[PDB]
Amino acid sequence: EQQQAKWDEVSSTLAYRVGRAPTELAMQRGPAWRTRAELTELLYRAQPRDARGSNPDEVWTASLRDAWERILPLGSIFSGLAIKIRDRPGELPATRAARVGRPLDPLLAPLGGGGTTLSPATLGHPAAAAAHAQHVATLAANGVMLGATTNKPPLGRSLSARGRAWEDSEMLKQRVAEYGTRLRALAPHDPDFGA
Amino acid sequence: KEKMMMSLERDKLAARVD
Amino acid sequence: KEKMMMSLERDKLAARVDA
Amino acid sequence: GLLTPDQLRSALDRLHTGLDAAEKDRIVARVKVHYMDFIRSLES
Amino acid sequence: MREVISIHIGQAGIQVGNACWELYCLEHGIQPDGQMPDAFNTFFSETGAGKHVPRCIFLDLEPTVVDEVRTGTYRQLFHPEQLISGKEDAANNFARGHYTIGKEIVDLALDRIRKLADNCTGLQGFLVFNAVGGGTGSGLGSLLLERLSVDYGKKSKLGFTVYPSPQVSTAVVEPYNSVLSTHSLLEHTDVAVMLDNEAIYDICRRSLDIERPTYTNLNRLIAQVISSLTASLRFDGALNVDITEFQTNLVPYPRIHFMLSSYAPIISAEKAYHEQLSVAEITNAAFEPASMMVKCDPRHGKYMACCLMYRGDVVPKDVNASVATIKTKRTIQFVDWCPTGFKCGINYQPPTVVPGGDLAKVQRAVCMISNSTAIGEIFSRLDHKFDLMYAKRAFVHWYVGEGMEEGEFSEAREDLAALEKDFEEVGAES
Amino acid sequence: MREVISIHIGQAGIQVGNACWELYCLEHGIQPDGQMPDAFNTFFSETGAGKHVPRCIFLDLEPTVVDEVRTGTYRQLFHPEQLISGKEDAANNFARGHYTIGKEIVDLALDRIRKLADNCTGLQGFLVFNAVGGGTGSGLGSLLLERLSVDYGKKSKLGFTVYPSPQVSTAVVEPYNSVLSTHSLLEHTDVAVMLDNEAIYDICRRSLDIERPTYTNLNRLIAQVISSLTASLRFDGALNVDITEFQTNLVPYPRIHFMLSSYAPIISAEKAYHEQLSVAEITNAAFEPASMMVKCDPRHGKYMACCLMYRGDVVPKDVNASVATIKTKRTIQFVDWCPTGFKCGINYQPPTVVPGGDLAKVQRAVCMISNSTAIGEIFSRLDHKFDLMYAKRAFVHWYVGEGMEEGEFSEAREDLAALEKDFEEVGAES
Amino acid sequence: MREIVHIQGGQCGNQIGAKFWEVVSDEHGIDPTGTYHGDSDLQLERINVYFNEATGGRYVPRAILMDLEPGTMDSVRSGPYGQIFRPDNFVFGQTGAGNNWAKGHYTEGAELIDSVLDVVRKEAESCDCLQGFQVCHSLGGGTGSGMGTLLISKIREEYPDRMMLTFSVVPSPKVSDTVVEPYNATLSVHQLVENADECMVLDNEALYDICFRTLKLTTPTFGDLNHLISAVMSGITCCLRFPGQLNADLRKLAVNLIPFPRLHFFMVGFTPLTSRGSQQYRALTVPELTQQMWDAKNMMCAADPRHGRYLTASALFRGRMSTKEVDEQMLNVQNKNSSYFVEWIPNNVKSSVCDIPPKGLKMSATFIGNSTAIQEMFKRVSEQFTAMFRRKAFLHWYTGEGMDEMEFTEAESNMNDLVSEYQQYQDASAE
Amino acid sequence: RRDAMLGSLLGDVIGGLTDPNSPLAEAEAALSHADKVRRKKKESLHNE
Ligand SMILES: Nc1nc2c(ncn2[C@@H]2O[C@H](COP(=O)(O)OP(=O)(O)OP(=O)(O)O)[C@@H](O)[C@H]2O)c(=O)[nH]1
Ligand SMILES: Nc1nc2c(ncn2[C@@H]2O[C@H](COP(=O)(O)OP(=O)(O)OP(=O)(O)O)[C@@H](O)[C@H]2O)c(=O)[nH]1
Ligand SMILES: Nc1nc2c(ncn2[C@@H]2O[C@H](COP(=O)(O)OP(=O)(O)O)[C@@H](O)[C@H]2O)c(=O)[nH]1
Ligand SMILES: [Mg+2]
Ligand SMILES: [Mg+2]
Repeated sequence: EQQQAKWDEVSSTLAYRVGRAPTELAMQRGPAWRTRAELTELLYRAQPRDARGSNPDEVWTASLRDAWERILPLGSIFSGLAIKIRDRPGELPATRAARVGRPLDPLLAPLGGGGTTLSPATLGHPAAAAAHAQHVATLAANGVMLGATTNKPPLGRSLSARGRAWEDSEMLKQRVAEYGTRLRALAPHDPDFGA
Repeated sequence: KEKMMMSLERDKLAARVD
Repeated sequence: KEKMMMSLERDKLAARVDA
Repeated sequence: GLLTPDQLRSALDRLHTGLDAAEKDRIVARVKVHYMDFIRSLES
Repeated sequence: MREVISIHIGQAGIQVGNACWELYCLEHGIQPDGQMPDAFNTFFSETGAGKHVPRCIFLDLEPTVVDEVRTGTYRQLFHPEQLISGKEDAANNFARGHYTIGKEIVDLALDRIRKLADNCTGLQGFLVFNAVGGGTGSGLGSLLLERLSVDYGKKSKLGFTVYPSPQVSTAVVEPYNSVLSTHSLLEHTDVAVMLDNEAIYDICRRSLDIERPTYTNLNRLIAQVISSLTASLRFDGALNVDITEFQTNLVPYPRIHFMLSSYAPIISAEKAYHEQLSVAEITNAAFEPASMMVKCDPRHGKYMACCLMYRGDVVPKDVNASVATIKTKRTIQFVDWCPTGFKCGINYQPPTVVPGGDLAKVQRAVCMISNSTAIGEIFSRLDHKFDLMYAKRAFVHWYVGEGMEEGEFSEAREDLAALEKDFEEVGAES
Repeated sequence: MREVISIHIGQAGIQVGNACWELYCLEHGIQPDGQMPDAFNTFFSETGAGKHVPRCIFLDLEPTVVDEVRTGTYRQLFHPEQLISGKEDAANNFARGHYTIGKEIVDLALDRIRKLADNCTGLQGFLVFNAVGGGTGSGLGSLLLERLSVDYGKKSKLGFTVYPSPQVSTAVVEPYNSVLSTHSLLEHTDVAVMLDNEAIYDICRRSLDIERPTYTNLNRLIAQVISSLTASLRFDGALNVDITEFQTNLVPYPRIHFMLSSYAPIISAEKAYHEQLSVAEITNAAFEPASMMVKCDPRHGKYMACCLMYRGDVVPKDVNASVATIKTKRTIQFVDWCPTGFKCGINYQPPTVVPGGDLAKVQRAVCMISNSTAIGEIFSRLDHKFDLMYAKRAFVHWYVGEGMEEGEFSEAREDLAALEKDFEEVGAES
Repeated sequence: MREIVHIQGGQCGNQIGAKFWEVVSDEHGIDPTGTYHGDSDLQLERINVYFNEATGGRYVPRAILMDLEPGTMDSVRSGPYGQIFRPDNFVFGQTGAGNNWAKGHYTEGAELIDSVLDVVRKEAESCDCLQGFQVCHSLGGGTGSGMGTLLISKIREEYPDRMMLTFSVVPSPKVSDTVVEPYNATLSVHQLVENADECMVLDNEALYDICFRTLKLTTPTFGDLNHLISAVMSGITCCLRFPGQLNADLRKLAVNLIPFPRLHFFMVGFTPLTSRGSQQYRALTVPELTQQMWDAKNMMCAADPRHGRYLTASALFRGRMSTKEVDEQMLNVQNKNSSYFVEWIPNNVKSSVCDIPPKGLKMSATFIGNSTAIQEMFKRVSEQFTAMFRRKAFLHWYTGEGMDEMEFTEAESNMNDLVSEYQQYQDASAE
Repeated sequence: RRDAMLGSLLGDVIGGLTDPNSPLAEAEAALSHADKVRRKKKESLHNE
């Protein structure tokens, strides 16, 4: 808690020094990278066989028996080394199956607990993206021009603020939609980490 | 419109056979 | 397809009328 | 574009005519020699 | 096994790759026929009976630079299906490369990326070569890197982007295609190394003592940088420094991942014999602002994290003694929160020299990839360049008619301010 | 001794069989004269002092194409009266080939089959070659299949017949002749292999890079399919397939025996060296929809039974590996009651190339022949062609006059419609 | 895989196109008969851009000759390099417009446009994918002006995704060939401003100035004017037909030179022009080429570049040249006179390098300049128009073809919209 | 299912041709207004 108070005061001083919101700061992008890592790992372990890889040796020699291991040789046959690749499809590894979020850091309170969401509707940052879409639709309907003057520099909001981060991509949206059923087979429920 | 008239003629002829 | 199938049905049933 | 008969034979071999030696000799003999008239003779 | 896949996008991507793949052939002895007369397994894949093919795809909408390779001296090296071509170019239009024309060819691009990834055992990363100031190099590269992040997770992306210079550039619409590409190269690329055109012209003019060099001489010593940063996988050395070391040591915050590049010994044949290639000399010369491949003044900013890639007969002590003098010098300023700034990789092979090349055969070399806050000054040059052109909305209807809405410029410019406000956030002392 | 009588009917069968028997001379080294300068006994009959005559008849009502073989490059190969000609052709008329001008020549043709059957020690099967779009292939083909079923009971028949295409056909009354040939194609042919004309136009255009192909180019790789089918009888291999092996491994039902065909490695002369041919790589191309010999969409149906023939240096490991990938590809769908789905026959003879042929020298090959429910789409569009033609009794006075009744159109359509009912219900989920 | 459709309208278009087609064919190696005689294979790699395959290796051009008189059809056919054209593309009339814009567009235009648009459509579908459309015509005639700009209008709706490039001459103030030159020019510009996506502008008196000053010809013949225009049009498409260090097709030139779709008019110039007596004294180096390129005397328009501020510029360089001496000259020419360049467009100059120089010169350069000096040229045509229009002289010859004076007033007004737009962006400033 | 899709798509296609609330009708109104104002501007310019 000494370090948490120190981090809060460093974030506040940095935010006032540079001119942006504390959640907008670059120091607080840890959970975004964490949920990005979780989405990538769940996607890789929940891809079909052909999206994972159509290697004729790999698929066949992994599926030769109930055990899934492939021997990758290294070096000559005289002094040879073996890589024992174990990869069971449709299941995350025991040391990798974890969906981690933080319910105690207050900067993720609008997100309701920064965590991994596998539904396409709540994928990424939906509320800020909807607010920005409403704002740009209202500005377009009002007919105002925004880049008219060079004397006014734009305010520096982040991709997570505009809903244009990596997680909010339409291409993850369609990929999760098309792999959604086996994604829910691997991961049963997306938890709401707020409470 | 051609199908319905021909179907009416078909089962009319079936009843005629009966 | 349906129209031609029932047309052939009509023709073969009209063969029954001739006898 | 003047060609020699052995060059024409090797050109037919590269073009994969499928002919043997006797028929290649007859085809190159029915036309140094230019190449466009050889094209015309085979073309018509 | 260590195995990389390189992607070359746009007319700058192939022409750098033409100079790149000239060098990797000589490093492993691969002939242009494709036949060697175990270390080659990274950039080459053995095929059938003694034939090695590159692990690369040359994709460009314009067919002019692609079929030049097909009719060039390397017509047997590359797989013909790897060289992906198109009918018409993006024609210096980011909207054409990302919405209209780039949708049809990106499906065929991922069909061979999937084929290349399946054949090789262990991927180590991605090496993208493109120019963000063009149409295909930015627009089609924005779509391609967007595929690779959403499909190939946890595998690092090494970005080598040719970037516009404020002093001179060779297109009117350089501000638009570079600003619009900034969103793609922020979220998707894990490691982005910048390159600038006429900053490396001054390398040839001053160091190589050549007054009128061209793109061919420009890209050869780009390949010196590319080969030196990847040389640790191919050949054994004192400190084996792999691809994943770059992502874990050169970026503290996940969106400020922009780094510089500098090759220390850049000397001609006749200057090589007089000058003594000391390790303390080349390390001092590498950290000199003149030797950077992008226009930055490191005196203006502070170093964030530095990676040093040594080659040749470098003992592990002279690397330590030279870099200890680097920290003592006042003109090299490091950021306050990073006391441990250097990453040293020592390899055991001198750099190869191509026949006819400008560079001489040197015993030792240094390729430094360094993160600095002076890199934000490059984007400030493009900032006022974009806003002055966007004020009157010139050259906009080309982008609007090719699928894009007029609003896309607004969040693209305002995304660039997020990059600028990040650099002078991390540069602020606490 | 494994040995097959092949019969060719109609103008399509002769030109297909001309390129078929051109190929068969090359595997066994037979000269065009007929003299060799124990594998040859399957197709060629040893006669006296080093003379090998084919086990074939060329029956056709039109003498304009039989004499071209008689005056062509292969005059001395054939027996003088195995090639059976006639006075007048059927000229797109099933009535002519079946009732009026077929009766005189069918008795002469059946006399040659009895003498060919006496020469052969153990007869293995018959292969027919005809076009259902023409009069002779439909009419004379139907009567011979009617007669040979009665005289030679329980003997295997493999039907290699050419169907009209939905887009391209060379006459007007193909739909009439095709549906009449269908009534004898079901009951009297134990296996029918689907073949189409302009499906091979797409194969020659996109794979062989031939912009303007003719019928001669089509018949050479139709010959490559049938030669790969019968290659297991002639040559020793790791896993052998017989003519009777196909039937009890591919057709589950008496009324379902139509099946597709695909020959996977198709490369022109100049594309041979740069391409890499792996066992699973070509097998991926075998199941591609564009690489099929007919215009079916296998995604619409389900692969209900399948078979594979391999030639050349293919290990039995890689066939078991490549089948495993195809089974778990989502694009290719199997019927639910067929857990195992394949037959794998590996021959140790690489495919021979015709001198001057379009195909290049390939080490390994696939002859994928599979039974699917998507073949009902071929019978559907062809039936619609007959549907929109028979509606107002067009081109019927020809068929009524010389022998056929009106009521046999009713039986042919009803038998075809019952076949469509069977293809839909067998592929239905249980 | 990129094709350019060439169409020649009028006596001016046919004479320029005949001189042009003998240059590009000599560059690619096509002889007058039509076969190939090139020494290198680089000339053979890209022939489909300007030619079509034929039986026996003949290379018929993608050219369509149209005119309302048969007189100039015999001249292009009987001239050298005139047998190469297809006889089917030689569409012609018999009446002749007689330098009347209404006759070439309303009365006898419609009986010839339906014929030629069938000829254009059959060759447009023959190629795999078009790159743009190229037209050579005039603004003073009736057979190339009224009929030529009608086809430019008609081809626009049929192919709106393709580029329009017009190489059209304008009436000159100092030298006049026809009494009704401004009437045809005012109405041709109104058609050209909305339909054509790019407009390369030429004029006779500036070509006569270049043939007299830079070439020192005491008697510049009528064909020597067309040779300079011929050298330009090969230089614009120099990158489609050959490889290069920096590539720039027609659309890349379009996106770099057109900031707003109405400002598509360009002033053009061909760089290495020197008299034969002064040939051996000149240094053919890229610092020396750039000095001639930006000179006012080398411009092929009546526009003075000193008067008008340059909006955007394009330089298509040909030859084995170092890439820094390409663009360090472009940076130097911007900074030496910053008052002659637009401030609100940074990097006004576009550069492109091709590695195949034209025949006879080891280096070459073609300059395309989008400047607000070109609105000065339209002022004189507007000045000669309203001198004639307020008295309605020579107007009953135009109203007899069904064309009302309603079209005359709006055609003048859109030219006034063009010069008002160029003047407005000229006085435009930052912030 | 095929008949329901059939009825929906014929309904949309045929009703868009005559419906005053159709996007086709909206486009026709916009283009008619454009042509009318263009002709009126041309006539007024000539009169002036
Ligand atoms: N370092 C380096 N940069 C190059 C080279 N060639 C071109 N460039 C850069 O690329 C720009 C030229 O446009 P490109 O980005 O290559 O065009 P493109 O990627 O093909 O996009 P499109 O032309 O629209 O298809 C120039 O401004 C250069 O900065 C080269 O050989 N070396
Ligand atoms: N694939 C292929 N099809 C052929 C060939 N020759 C003919 N055909 C097809 O045969 C159809 C016409 O029937 P044919 O077999 O030629 O003639 P026919 O059945 O013998 O009838 P007649 O000529 O009157 O005796 C055409 O539609 C062609 O598609 C061939 O050599 N190869
Ligand atoms: N530069 C150049 N100008 C030409 C040429 N031929 C005609 N002109 C110009 O075209 C103008 C007359 O156009 P005209 O021939 O009557 O057009 P047409 O009626 O459509 O044939 C004159 O002012 C000439 O200067 C030529 O070959 N070169
Ligand atoms: Mg390009
Ligand atoms: Mg016949």
